[PDB]
Amino acid sequence: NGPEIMSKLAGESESNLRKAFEEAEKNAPAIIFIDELDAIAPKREKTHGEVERRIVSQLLTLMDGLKQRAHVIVMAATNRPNSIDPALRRFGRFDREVDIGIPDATGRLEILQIHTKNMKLADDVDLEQVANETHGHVGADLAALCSEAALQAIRKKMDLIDLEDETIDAEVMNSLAVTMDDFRWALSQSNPSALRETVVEVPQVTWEDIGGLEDVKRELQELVQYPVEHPDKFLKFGMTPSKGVLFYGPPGCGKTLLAKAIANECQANFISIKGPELLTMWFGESEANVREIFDKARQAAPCVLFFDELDSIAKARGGNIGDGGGAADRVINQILTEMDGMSTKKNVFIIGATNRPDIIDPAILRPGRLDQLIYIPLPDEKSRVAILKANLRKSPVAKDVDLEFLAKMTNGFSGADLTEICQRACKLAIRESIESEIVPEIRRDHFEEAMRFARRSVSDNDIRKYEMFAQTLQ
Amino acid sequence: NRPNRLIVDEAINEDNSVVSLSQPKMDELQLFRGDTVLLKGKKRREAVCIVLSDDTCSDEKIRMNRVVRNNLRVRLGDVISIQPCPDVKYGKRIHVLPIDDTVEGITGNLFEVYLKPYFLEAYRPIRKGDIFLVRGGMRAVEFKVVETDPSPYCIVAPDTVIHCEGEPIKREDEEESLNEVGYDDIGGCRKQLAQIKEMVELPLRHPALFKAIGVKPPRGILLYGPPGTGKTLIARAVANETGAFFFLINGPEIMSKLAGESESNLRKAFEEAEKNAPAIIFIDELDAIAPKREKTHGEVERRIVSQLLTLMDGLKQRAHVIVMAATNRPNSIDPALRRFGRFDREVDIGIPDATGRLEILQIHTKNMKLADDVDLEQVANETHGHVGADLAALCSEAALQAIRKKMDLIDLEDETIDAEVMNSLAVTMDDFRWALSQSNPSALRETVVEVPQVTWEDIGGLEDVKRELQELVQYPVEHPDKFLKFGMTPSKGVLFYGPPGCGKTLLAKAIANECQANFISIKGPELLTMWFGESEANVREIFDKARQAAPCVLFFDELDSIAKARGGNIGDGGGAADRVINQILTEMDGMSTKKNVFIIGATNRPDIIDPAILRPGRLDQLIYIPLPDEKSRVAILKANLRKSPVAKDVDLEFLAKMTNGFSGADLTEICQRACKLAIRESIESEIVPEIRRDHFEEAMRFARRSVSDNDIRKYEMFAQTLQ
Ligand SMILES: CC(C)N1CCN(CCNC2CCN(c3cccc(-c4cc5cc(F)ccc5[nH]4)c3)CC2)CC1
Ligand SMILES: CC(C)N1CCN(CCNC2CCN(c3cccc(-c4cc5cc(F)ccc5[nH]4)c3)CC2)CC1
Ligand SMILES: Nc1ncnc2c1ncn2[C@@H]1O[C@H](COP(=O)(O)OP(=O)(O)O)[C@@H](O)[C@H]1O
Ligand SMILES: Nc1ncnc2c1ncn2[C@@H]1O[C@H](COP(=O)(O)OP(=O)(O)O)[C@@H](O)[C@H]1O
Ligand SMILES: Nc1ncnc2c1ncn2[C@@H]1O[C@H](COP(=O)(O)OP(=O)(O)O)[C@@H](O)[C@H]1O
Repeated sequence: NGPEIMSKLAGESESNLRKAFEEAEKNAPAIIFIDELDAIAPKREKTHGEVERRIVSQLLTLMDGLKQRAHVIVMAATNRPNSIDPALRRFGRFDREVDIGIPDATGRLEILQIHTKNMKLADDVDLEQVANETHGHVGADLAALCSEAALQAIRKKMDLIDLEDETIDAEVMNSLAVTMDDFRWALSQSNPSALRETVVEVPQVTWEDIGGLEDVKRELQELVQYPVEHPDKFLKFGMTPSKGVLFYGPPGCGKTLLAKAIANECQANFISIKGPELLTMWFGESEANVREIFDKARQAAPCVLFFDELDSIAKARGGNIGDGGGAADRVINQILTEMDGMSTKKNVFIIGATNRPDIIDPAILRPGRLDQLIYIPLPDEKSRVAILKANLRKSPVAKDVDLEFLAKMTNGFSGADLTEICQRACKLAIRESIESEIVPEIRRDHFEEAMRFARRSVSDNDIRKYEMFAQTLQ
Repeated sequence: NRPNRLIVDEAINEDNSVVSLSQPKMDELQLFRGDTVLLKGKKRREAVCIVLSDDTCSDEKIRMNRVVRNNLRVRLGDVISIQPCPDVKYGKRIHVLPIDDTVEGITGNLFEVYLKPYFLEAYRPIRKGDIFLVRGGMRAVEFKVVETDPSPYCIVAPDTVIHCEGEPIKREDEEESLNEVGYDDIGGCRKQLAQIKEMVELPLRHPALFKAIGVKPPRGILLYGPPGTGKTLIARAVANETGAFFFLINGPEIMSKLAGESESNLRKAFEEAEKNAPAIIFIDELDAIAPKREKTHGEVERRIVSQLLTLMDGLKQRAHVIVMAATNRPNSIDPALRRFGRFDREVDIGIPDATGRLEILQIHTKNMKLADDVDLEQVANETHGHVGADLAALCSEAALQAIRKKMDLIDLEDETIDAEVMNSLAVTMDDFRWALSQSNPSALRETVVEVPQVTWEDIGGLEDVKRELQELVQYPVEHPDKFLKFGMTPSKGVLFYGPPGCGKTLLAKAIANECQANFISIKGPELLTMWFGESEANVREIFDKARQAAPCVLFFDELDSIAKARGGNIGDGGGAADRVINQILTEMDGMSTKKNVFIIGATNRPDIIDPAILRPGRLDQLIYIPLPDEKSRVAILKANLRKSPVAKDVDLEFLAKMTNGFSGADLTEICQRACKLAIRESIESEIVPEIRRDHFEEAMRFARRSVSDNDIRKYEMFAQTLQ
């Protein structure tokens, strides 16, 4: 127990930890499991105090002192790997590490199944709906979400009776059945927790969710899949594949979905670093956090590490006349440092995306970095029909509305501008449904009323800037 | 299934022996009311009380108070067999003795100081063998009834003789004293306390059930709030009303002890409280015992914290011990104390609010024998920043005034001053105002989280926009079944944009008031303080505070205030981003979905707003609050003037159309310019205080129009682009 050995007095604190490995010697094979290792060995060479110097040293001797008679495996848990003393990772101490990390949506279903298998659920709730609402919860939050929903129904039914003896009957508690109202109430009181932590997950968006962009879809699979699946071929010509890709184009044309969909296809982890996150390192002038983003990526491998909005810092300074400074700055510099320092291509693929390729530091684009520039342009009405169909595949749709016409009528829209319309009309349908009972379906006239507000984000002069940047790139 | 039909409940309406009982069935027991009725206690005890009707009582349960409850030895949530029988028989001269340690309150006549007003016109049925409470003269005491001539019970009238004794006797210790604090002695009507009820109901009122069924009851609970906000009340009054044994780990008491016997004293604390079950251990100043942030000067404190962590995890699932712990801020205590199984749930007690502060002022002055004039609601308004302890001090300080004034002029005293000689003292508004003058609050600095008092009426005009807010705010929570159908997620945000003074802040408060949601206003000087101090890490706690206050409306005033601080014409060379608005973006995207928290931004300058604010998943709905027209100007004028009384001759329809381009705030200037002059008249006339048509004419001489007409175009222009 991380703090149990701490609760003991000076000088008998070591006695209690050392006998721990001596006992577990005699039992073999055995796992010793130190939890809150950062309680017993949290020193970073910073180290207030006295006693703690000696608790850590004894542990180091103990972890090295494993005498190759018996088998003792020492598993140790901690919240962040930077927390524990650096001497604990040397060869023979804690050599392997595992990142357990936050569960993911279709991971959280199973935890909700294991904590409610005795509960005698209602039919309606399938737990998959709650699994979605739950992002930021961890297995302990979820075991608490269930126990809190189980304590609701006891409060409600049952004890109205008050009938009890030394043990309540097994069957008198059978009629209690946990309900969606109970769970929603429970979701309301969870208090998660882990919301702040970065998300590393196989993304749920697929190729279907992307209208258009067929060729670019092939080219990603080329860059991502062939070097790992056919390394025998790349070795033949001595050629090393590119680690990077830079997407460039107008806003809303599907650069982020295109990144997630190739990670989803490879069932790789996806890590999205968003422009506000690169801006927070820049305003806080802490770019030393770029390393752990990468370290996190290395641990999550195979992953696709995606940088949203990679010009966000160049805009923060400028982007017309800018600072007097050149294109370099502190955060994008560390991304360069940490790309070159990668241990070759090992399950980690980098994708940058930008609206403004003008203001991108041209050192980003160099060989061995994000070499492949792909231009994601505005859709045409073939890809607009596909984008419309791809958005509308979820919310049910009444057949009379015509999806081929809405396309060609919106001449210059980005993919996101078509989401505005689809969302403008689905809003009105909910607007009808709730006002009709105080027939909830989507109609051809809603996409007409939605269309009254239809706006085109990306002006036509800049399409030229993209094409111009693109028309230069040959 | 032929069930009796009685449940026991707290009773908010204030009564000595009166009961509410549900209208949805009055025919099952069928009591017309005012009819003497049985109440079945435990152990062989019974009670008699009078019944009244409440629209807002439940069909489920029964409002009754703490004197009836203690007699029966019933508790909250309990059920007592009940039966109507209408009959009652009169009685004589009921006989009375002091009960328990309490006494010496009354000198000489003790039924003049106590009895006469309460048995007067009441017909309070009074039992052999019960205790009841009479309030007055800055003290409370209880008179047992040992001997009553008729039995089992007697209704009382003032045709009977008056017998006196007045000599104390020890009350049985098994009894639960009525001075020990309970739900009613906790004021504020926060309703948050109801949340602690739901947590501690089953574990400590129903111990044997948790050995029958696998579930996890919460081991720890954190109360947090600034000092004096009643955190020790809540624990005392949960433990008192549930019968659990209250323990007390004095935050600095374990600290005052020496090294190595400091742990011995805390560890035996949980070992004792093991043997008593169910029990609440209440650690106050947890940040004294476990304030380490991994920063930690010293030695001993490392080991006090570790022992506590082991103790909090070491709860062995035999017995029930709940560990409640209070602290001033949740960031103060060690982060390992919140892991699963330690302190899992937290509660923010927080500062009371205006109509919350009334109840605290009622609970601390119910013995004081107040004057008529002061209703306490006026002082309740002046009091913002005070906490329950400030308010208990505001009352004790106003009670010590009147003693200083009247009374001791006499100097007449013996070993105990007579109970009646202190009756003539009556606390007065001058006493309270003097008291308000010397309070010294305290908590003024703390952010305010309150259901705002402004309503829809307070807003002239803006009818459509009023509907559209209810659409955005209310429909996703009330009809989630509908939004799920289309897979659509509602917007979390709204950005109000328009000229200054057109009612953007009132419009935000009024929708939070309607939902009776908490309202948190972050004002431009507060975003500027994070920016000059280049600490935007405080954006997280604003949001954390919002999450804890949920459902709330989190409103950002003046959200372009930082863009102005740099510029707003040519600005800095930098683009629209900066450190504080960046964290607001980070913390909006990081929200755990839409969970009772709605964000509203408001700006005068949409030009200089960082366009990343306006993106999907952020503050997507832009609503344009424009200048009023004379229909909405008539409504704004009427809405402002609904408070200050107005003499009918002044014409409110004309003042409107004459002021052609005014913002809503510019009309407040005029209304305030004229109300000033009326006070100017009133005070100069006695050295006829009413408001006149000519004042709004003299007010109008100064009438100024803030928002120039060229910029209305900028708003319309920004607006005319937005389609
Ligand atoms: C037929 C099927 C049933 N079999 C099982 C499923 N596999 C799918 C094969 N998917 C592979 C493995 C995961 N991928 C992946 C994930 C994450 C990153 C990378 C990656 C990093 C990287 C770095 C470079 F420098 C160059 C290329 C890179 N690719 C690859 C590549 C495709 C099929 C057989
Ligand atoms: C008939 C009446 C007697 N019944 C009792 C009173 N309720 C009033 C219903 N009020 C609801 C609940 C509180 N509201 C509230 C308060 C604070 C925030 C939000 C909120 C957050 C949020 C986030 C989003 F992303 C989207 C929408 C959101 N709304 C809602 C919504 C209306 C009626 C029945
Ligand atoms: N090609 C496309 N196929 C399907 N949906 C699209 C496409 N392009 C844009 N969208 C829609 O518009 C929104 C914005 O797209 P996004 O992936 O953020 O592009 P970018 O990252 O370039 O802004 C997405 O949520 C998506 O639903
Ligand atoms: N909300 C409240 N309602 C009624 N009385 C209060 C309230 N808050 C404080 N008081 C009174 O003032 C004192 C508050 O002190 P305390 O209980 O120690 O609060 P805390 O635990 O927050 O320090 C109590 O003795 C109580 O009598
Ligand atoms: N539509 C309105 N209805 C009622 N009062 C208004 C209205 N618009 C402005 N006022 C008055 O003018 C003052 C300024 O309004 P405020 O809510 O601060 O608007 P903003 O936040 O846009 O400046 C308020 O105190 C209010 O009394």
